[PDB]
Amino acid sequence: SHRKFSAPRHGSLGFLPRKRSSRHRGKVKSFPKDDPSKPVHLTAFLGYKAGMTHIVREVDRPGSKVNKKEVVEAVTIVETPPMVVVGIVGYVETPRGLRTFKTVFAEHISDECKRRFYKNWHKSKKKAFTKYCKKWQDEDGKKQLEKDFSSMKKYCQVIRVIAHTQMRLLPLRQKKAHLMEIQVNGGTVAEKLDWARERLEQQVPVNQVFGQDEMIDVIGVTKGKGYKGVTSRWHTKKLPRKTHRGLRKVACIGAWHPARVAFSVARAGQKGYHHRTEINKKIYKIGQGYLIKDGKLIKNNASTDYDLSDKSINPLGGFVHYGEVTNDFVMLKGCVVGTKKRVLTLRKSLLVQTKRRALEKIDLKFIDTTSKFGHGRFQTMEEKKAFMGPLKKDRIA
Amino acid sequence: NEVVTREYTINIHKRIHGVGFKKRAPRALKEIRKFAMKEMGTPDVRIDTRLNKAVWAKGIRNVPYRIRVRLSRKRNEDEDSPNKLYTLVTYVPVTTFKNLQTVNVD
RNA sequence: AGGCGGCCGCCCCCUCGCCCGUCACGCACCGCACGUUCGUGGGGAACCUGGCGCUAAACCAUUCGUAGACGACCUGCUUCUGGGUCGGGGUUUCGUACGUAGCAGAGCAGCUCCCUCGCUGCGAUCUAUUGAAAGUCAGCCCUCGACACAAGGGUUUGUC
RNA sequence: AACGAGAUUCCCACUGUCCCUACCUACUAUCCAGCGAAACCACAGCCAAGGGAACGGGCUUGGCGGAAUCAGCGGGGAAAG
RNA sequence: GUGAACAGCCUCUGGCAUGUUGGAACAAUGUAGGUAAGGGAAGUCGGCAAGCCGGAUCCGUAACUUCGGGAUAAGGAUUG
RNA sequence: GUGGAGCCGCCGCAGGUGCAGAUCUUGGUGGUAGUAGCAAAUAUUCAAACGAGAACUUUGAAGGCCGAAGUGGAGAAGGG
Ligand SMILES: [Mg+2]
Ligand SMILES: [Mg+2]
Repeated sequence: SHRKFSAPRHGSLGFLPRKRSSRHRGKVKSFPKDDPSKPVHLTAFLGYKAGMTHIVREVDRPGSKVNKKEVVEAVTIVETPPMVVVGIVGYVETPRGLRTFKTVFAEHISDECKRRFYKNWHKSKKKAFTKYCKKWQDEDGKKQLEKDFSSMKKYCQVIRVIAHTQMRLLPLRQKKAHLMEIQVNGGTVAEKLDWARERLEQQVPVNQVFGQDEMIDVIGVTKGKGYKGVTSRWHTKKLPRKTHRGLRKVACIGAWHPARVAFSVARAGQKGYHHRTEINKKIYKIGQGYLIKDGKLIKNNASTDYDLSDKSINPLGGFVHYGEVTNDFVMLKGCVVGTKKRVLTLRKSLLVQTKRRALEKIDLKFIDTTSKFGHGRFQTMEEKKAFMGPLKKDRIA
Repeated sequence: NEVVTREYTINIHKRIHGVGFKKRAPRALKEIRKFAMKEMGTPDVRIDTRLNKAVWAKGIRNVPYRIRVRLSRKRNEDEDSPNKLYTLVTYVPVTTFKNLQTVNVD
């Protein structure tokens, strides 16, 4: 009775069903609530984390001791090829919640959407949306497909956009696109719907959605750690060495008279692979990746104004366990939920903030692309064989 | 139902890995079997005795990191199984594995 | 939670689709209950049945390792940007391989041109070849060089 | 004095005893082929309050209540011996 | 063989199939063995448990004493 | 319906006279349950042969252990 020594609860009860999430792709539980006074835009975007590096920047912050000095920061980078818009969804508001009014898919649909609509693309006859594409072309279906837009415009009040990723531009194995469903927050619902009729089956890049030194959310599924015990899932204290039948256990799990174990106690089970939202991640740089062949392959990523060197942000030796980033990227200050190669959904924040850490301008000075596959100490292959010199590598001429 | 014969490098260092010390060379002979019942295609994989000597030449726990084998697809006889082909995997010693790739001996 | 409703143009058709009066018949089943509707209700199963339409997808096995105690989960499997195995690069780890060469080497022994670097042998090490050798995805990166391989199975699933 | 697998207090040295835990290895546990018991058992098995042999699982009044199960777990069965 | 040694470790003569089962996997909790930055008993009824020290050679050794001891005191130096 | 050689009514007579309990006695069968388990002493592998049939038998080959205070070679008691 009355522990003699106060101590707080281990772990949070706000994440209490520590369960394997029912989704691999992170689900936006809440898009930013809009007013129609803003211009028309997207709110969320799919991306794949490649790995981390660090950075050097001249941080401007009056008052602090950090002021006008170089300060390193951990940065993750997220490989984001452009999405491609396929569908328009309409949601009508009810006294029971939102309800999908109807959907309209694009006139002709890609290979990697259609692969997401199967559990065995090999055994399939590859037959999805084959009868649906023939109502865009017949005279009778075409007048009642554009009637489903005019009924969408009349009744439903929030509309969303079904877009998928281009997995062909990615070093992964998967080749199934991830099919997201993202809310447009424009002006009126007629302009909000005409902005998506304009731009079905077309690409939407990542710089069109997000901006530099702007602060977003990251939604994804965490690193899965498996079935772990009390002291690792819940960070409970170990018992002393002298304890019979075990160290890594919680000793008492309840009193007598509530004759029943509580949900509030800690006990062993699945650790990791949980659906989480990190808030207030600042974007450091929007990347542009491996452009036109007039100059044969301008790598040119991670080449700041203070660097002025032909570098590319993929490190020396490649990203470990990921591949090699040939596409656009968004780099974020700090750690981000997920394993490498995991789909994570970037999203503009709901809340507005000033805080003087948001809205500050960041100007880079240096990105290292040194080898993460060991204790690497060089940053380009030009830089190494200048220092290393000739070897027994060529040794024929 | 061919009579083909190829030769191969098997790096065992990739193929047994994270295996404990006393199960390390015995798995290295059932991974040669799993290699050979994948490629020639038949479940009846025979290996000769001088390849058992080849893997086990350095104890259990230090298997040589790569060996050169050749796989001979041959057909069976004398009141046979519903498998009528067998593979004889025999051991060819070599001095270097560098730039040695899968050739087709005839 | 629209599954419901209003209007109009042509059409096989009625001219009794109501009230009052006339004329006279139909099972009048001989006192008797479960009568009279919704209604050609709902669900299931097959047959005779005209017309218009459709020609799939799950699960297992195999693969992967972003996942796992086991199930579950994420993926691949096109006859050629298909991915698998070898090979090659890149990366990186340790720290300079064996052999050969040396007028390098504390010295010691033998031989004789008795020889104030005479010659040879033994000898930890040292120097050169040698930022060498060895390993490196099995859960690293890029390959498309060389070999193959892929439709090959199994179990079921339909809305009067 | 010497000697104690005797009792105790301090100091140096040392260390995961602790801050505060982490990772690796073997043998299991786990899954499979085979083989396979025992303690225990009124009927059984979700709770809150009331009354009651004054601390119900069943009774009263409420809360509520879907098959079949797996790896764990030590609150309860005022658990077993 | 190593060594002070019928110690320990490794082999020959002679024995044996890993002790009443095999396979796959490498989660928790265990049992047994390690390792840990900075601090060094702050843990605990208690330095429990683990770790330090350890062989030999050369020095160098106090209080106390039943003059025998203590004493491998303690404290250093070295080792191919 | 099975069964295959005995049986009952009435009037009197006589009892080792009727079960749910005794942590009853003896016998049988469950649930737990295809569960706990088959984890002390480092280790097995390839081919072959005989066979209806081989992780375990034998034979060869490789890799290991015991390591002469033995998992080796003979005895005493005991067994038979
Ligand atoms: Mg919400
Ligand atoms: Mg914490």
